Amino acid sequence: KRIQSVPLVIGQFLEPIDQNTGIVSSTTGMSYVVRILSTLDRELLKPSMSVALHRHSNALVDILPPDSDSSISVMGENEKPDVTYA
Amino acid sequence: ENWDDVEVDDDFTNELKAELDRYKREN
Amino acid sequence: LHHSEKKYAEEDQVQELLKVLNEISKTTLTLDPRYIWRSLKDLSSLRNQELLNAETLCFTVNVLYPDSSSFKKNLLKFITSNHKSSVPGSAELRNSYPASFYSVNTEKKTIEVTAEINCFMHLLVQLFLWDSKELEQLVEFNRKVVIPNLLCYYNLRSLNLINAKLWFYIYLSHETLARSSEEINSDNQNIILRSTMMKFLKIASLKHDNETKAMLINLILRDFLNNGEVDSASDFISKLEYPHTDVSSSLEARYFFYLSKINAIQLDYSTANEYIIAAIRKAPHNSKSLGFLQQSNKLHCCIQLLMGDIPELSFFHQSNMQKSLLPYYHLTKAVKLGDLKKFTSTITKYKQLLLKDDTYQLCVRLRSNVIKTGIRIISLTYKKISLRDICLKLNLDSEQTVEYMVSRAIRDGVIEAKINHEDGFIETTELLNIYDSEDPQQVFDERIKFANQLHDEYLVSMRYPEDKKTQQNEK
Amino acid sequence: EQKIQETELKIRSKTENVRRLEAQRNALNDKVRFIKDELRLLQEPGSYVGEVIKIVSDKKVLVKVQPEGKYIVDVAKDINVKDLKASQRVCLRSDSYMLHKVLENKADPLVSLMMVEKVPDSTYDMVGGLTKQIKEIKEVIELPVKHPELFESLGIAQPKGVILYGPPGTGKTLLARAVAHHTDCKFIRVSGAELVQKYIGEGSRMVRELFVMAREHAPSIIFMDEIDSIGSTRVEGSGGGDSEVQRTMLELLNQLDGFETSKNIKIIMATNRLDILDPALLRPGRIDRKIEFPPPSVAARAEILRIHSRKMNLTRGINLRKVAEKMNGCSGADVKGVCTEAGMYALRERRIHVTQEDFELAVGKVMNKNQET
Amino acid sequence: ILDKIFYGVLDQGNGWLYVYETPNQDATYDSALELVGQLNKVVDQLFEKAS
Amino acid sequence: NYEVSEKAFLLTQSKVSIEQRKEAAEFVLAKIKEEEMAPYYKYLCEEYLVNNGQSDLEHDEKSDSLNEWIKFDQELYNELCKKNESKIKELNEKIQKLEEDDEGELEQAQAWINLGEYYAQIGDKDNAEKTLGKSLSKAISTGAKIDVMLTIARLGFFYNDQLYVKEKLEAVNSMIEKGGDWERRNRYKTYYGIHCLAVRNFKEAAKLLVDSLATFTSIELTSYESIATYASVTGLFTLERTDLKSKVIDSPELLSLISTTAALQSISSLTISLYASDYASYFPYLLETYANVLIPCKYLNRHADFFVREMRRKVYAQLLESYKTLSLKSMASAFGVSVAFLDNDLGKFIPNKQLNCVIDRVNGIVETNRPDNKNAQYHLLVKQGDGLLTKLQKYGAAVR
Repeated sequence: KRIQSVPLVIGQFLEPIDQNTGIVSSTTGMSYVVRILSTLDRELLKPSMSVALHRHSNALVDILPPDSDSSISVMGENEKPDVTYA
Repeated sequence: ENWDDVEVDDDFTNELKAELDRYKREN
Repeated sequence: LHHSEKKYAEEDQVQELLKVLNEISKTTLTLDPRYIWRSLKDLSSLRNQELLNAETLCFTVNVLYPDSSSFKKNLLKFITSNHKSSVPGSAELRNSYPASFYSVNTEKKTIEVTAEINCFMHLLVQLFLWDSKELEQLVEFNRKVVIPNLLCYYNLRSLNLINAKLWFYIYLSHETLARSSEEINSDNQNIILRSTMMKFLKIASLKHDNETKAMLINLILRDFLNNGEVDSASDFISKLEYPHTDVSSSLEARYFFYLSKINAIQLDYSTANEYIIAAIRKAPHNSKSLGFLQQSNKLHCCIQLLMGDIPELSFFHQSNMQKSLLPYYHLTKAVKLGDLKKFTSTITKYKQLLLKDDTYQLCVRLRSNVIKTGIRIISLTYKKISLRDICLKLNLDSEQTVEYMVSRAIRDGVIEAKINHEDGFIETTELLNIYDSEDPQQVFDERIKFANQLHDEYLVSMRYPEDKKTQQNEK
Repeated sequence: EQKIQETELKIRSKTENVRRLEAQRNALNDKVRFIKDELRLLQEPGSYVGEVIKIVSDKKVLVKVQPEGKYIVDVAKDINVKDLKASQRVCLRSDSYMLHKVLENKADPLVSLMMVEKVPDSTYDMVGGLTKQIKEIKEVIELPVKHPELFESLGIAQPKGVILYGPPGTGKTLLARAVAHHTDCKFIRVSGAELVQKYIGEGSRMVRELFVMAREHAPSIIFMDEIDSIGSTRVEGSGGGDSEVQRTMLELLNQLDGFETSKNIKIIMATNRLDILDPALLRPGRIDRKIEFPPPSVAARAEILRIHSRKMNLTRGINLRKVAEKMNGCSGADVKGVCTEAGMYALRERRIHVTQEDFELAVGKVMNKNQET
Repeated sequence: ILDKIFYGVLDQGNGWLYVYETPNQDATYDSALELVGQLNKVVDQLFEKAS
Repeated sequence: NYEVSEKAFLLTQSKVSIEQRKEAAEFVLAKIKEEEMAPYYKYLCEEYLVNNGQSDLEHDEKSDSLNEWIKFDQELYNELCKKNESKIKELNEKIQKLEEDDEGELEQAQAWINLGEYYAQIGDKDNAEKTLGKSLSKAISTGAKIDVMLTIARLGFFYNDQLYVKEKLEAVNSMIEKGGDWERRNRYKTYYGIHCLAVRNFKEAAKLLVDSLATFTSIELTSYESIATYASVTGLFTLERTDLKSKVIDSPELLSLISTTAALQSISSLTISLYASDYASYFPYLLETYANVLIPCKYLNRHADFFVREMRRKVYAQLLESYKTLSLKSMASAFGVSVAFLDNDLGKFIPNKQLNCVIDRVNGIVETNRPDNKNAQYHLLVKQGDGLLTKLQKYGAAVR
């Protein structure tokens, strides 16, 4: 419960150091060393991906998907079209 | 693997079924 | 020529003796010499043929002989001794060393080395007797010696593993003498053999030796089946003194084989069917165990036929031993079809082969199972069937005869049907639909503990070696 | 005396029951050390990354901070202040604003398609098949990069840059990974689109990242995009895109030999013409060689068809030389389609193998298929 | 019925009919398919690496 | 060489007409002059006895036969030495000159391969593998790899060997694995299912026969109608009614096999009667399938009664699934059988645990037994406990 709970923030993973130790980059512009999740070690840890962190304690939470949604260069996506095939 | 390979039957070969063709016309 | 032959084998005999000598002196290592003694039986048997018999002559001269001077001469007397440097004291390998059994302190009787030397001396004597197949006077003479000597000595935890293998040679050499020739001295000699087993079994129960009690019970249960006394075997197996922990798999398979034959004549095959399966699983598949696998596989087919169930034909086919399983194959087909003349002619020709394993008496009960199985085949396939329809198939006697045979199997719940005399046809009472009942649940609760049975016998075995692993210094 | 001995035998039996305590104690200590490591790591003040600049006689070292700026901290007890050199990556705690630990020294800036890999999966059997193709790669690439003592013994400089020539459809993009795979060298893909941004300072430092990365990673192979005109990946530069950054990019290309003086750096470039880029690239340190891919001649294209026939499924009686004579000037891109279309008819035949009759219909199709539009 | 179109069975003797639901079972024994696969391979590696 | 073994197979057991052996004797007499059949020609009387096996003029002199053309004469004795000198001795000296002059490498390997085919013409299996053994070391591509398998494949059809053949085919595929076309792959697949017909592996023989194409013809090893019979007939006994609809009765290939050769009458007469649920005429189709197809074929004589009886078990099983019960007059009468013969058919099917049903006498109602809620969680689930209990403690009880 102390790893995640309610508070969560967005961050970008950069390079690890030790087990449950890694260097990331947050959205505030200041990089901090967080605690990698016990599940993520090597094969499950991607070299560079946007992840989730903790507000204060700054601990790794979850790996966020590479969302392309932004305010510039928006590419539309249709989910379950209703058009009948053929 | 039980009651299968070597015991076989020693019936149902020829003479038993050969008569069955005559029974169709006897009804 | 002959001098170099005597010193070569004795050096190898002392080399194997010094290994187990220093291990029993410090604390208790006795688990380690038990593994060495397993290969000692095979390495000595091959060595006995080479370098003639003279390896055991100079070994007695090396150490001190409490009883063993006249025993070698008596063993060499039957073979028409050829004397070459046979005067005692010719070969001295001691030369005053601590591991050599220093002579001055030994001859002055200030220290006792006889404990480990004498008990080890009787082991090498019994090996040459079974190898050379020496019988008659040499069998009884050595029996009068070892047994009184074991009662005088106090066997520690390590010492109880010495004579544990000697009890097998006492019973084996006596049975080979009885089957060779029968006399009044053979029956009276087995009386003392049965008396000695009961006296030492109480002593072995106090020391709690796993291999000793495993060897005795296997030899004691076999004597009960030879005389055909159930009351002696029934009370003996009720104590359950046989340890299942450290006993070898070969000694376990022999234990489950005896329980299958005991419960066979007691008309309870539910437990006996599991004992014959456990005897095969615990027995190795190698060639030296083929003698046990040959007899155990012949008993499994006899237990099934007496239950009403018919064993699979692939057992008589894919196996490589089917040459000896041919007599039991004809009994398989005769029970199915219910032919009365086929069963009578089957046991007549093969009666000579059934006399060796004493399974011909069990074939007498198979005469009834031929009809009992044929009724089960027609009752399961045909629910409502008339009274005279059965007599036309199996060629029975009359309608009153088949009416009594069907009512016999419903006692134990075999056929599970009813006989209606008013309507005149037999109807099967099994509608299945037992999925909603609690009968499958009784087996479910048992299989929960069956998985946990291997759990408590395993986790303990992980830390068992780890002690000596972590105590030794690692690089 | 047997009453004491028999009673003592129970102690030896219960001794093996003590062994169960060691299994539970070791399993318990694993949980104690786990939670003990948690409490220390629950509260993390955080630490950023910084580079050592210079040292001061006051036993305090200057460390440059990217988001903030140069700031002087206090060295730790296990970290030497004199051993810290320029451009040294170290760890600085954000709470006390002091030196924390020392990291490994390597170049790892923002990576968009810049990731340096090792032995990518490719082989000379797939995209190969020409004698001059492999022969030109060996002397121009394998000799200087793998054995630099060959050119140093002759007193001559080793080749660095190279330009590829040939008809469209070469397929050198997949061959670039085969070069680094068989030579045991690292592959580097350079994309000019991701190295150019509108923010102030991005048009310079992002190219400087490639300039600094090539110093420590020099024993590798660099592959550049956006300049390739030869038909593998066809860009042919950008009119407005390369009209500015070219001064901050192509200038640092020659600085490797002149300033960095680093060897074993192979710059793989390709184009059919020099127009938008620097006309002076032909000078050494930028373009050291010109390799021309031989056109798919009769002998060259015949061995290309034998390449696909190994991975594909062909029947007996198929003449691989006769099929190559039925087509005209099919490059590596056209041969794959004739083989792909040959397998298309096999799907309509409900056959796992491509019959010889499918090749006759594949030649008369793909040749007329590529001609349309 | 053999084509799995209509689910049901008739009665020839009395001329009656019976009700037959489409699902014949649940997923139970499928869980044992993964256990039998591991016990026929890993267990073989348990004895080989130990011996 | 399979054309000789296929026709001469009728000389073993013929319960219908002698002319089947006389017509097949023309192929034996015609092919023996071109290629020497002596190992198989003598193997005719040494394989099966008490039919044609008692007629020999060489080993044991007796005459009992329905065909008198299997006896030796002075013509085959002279041609035995002529084929050995012309096809071997003449061509062995030419290859011997190539080994002394040291001309090429692979060309010398192909010389022993081409010469090795002449040993199959004279019927020498010992020197056939010896010539290929010298060219085996020089073999690289599939040209010389398959030719070695060809001689091994002849051991199965010509010499009637189901053991040493399939063992060598698995070793050649493990050496150089390519597969070429479907016909080169069927030699590692279709023939594998043929050897499984002898040991009676049930579906294991028909696994690779269904996926095999109907265009496979090896000539000397096998013919077009030979694979057409083994693929279509065996696939009917294996695949259940679910797979019979989308594979057997409807196929782009199998339908062309029985349409070209009308002597099959298997995938048509049997499948249509099972699809139309008419079992009155389905029974006599088994006789034409057993007598005119199963018996004359070589590898289809291994099972014998295991063919029709399995269909006699499955023919009623389809009727039991479509009705909760059954009438006696519609089964033991309308289907052409009788009361006593139907009771003997289904009498041994139930106790073998292959199917489950209920039979009545007074009412004469055949009721179908259904698992209902039992299915695989009743027996198989309970059996799974002891199934994995023994194998789990087998290696655990021995420790190290």
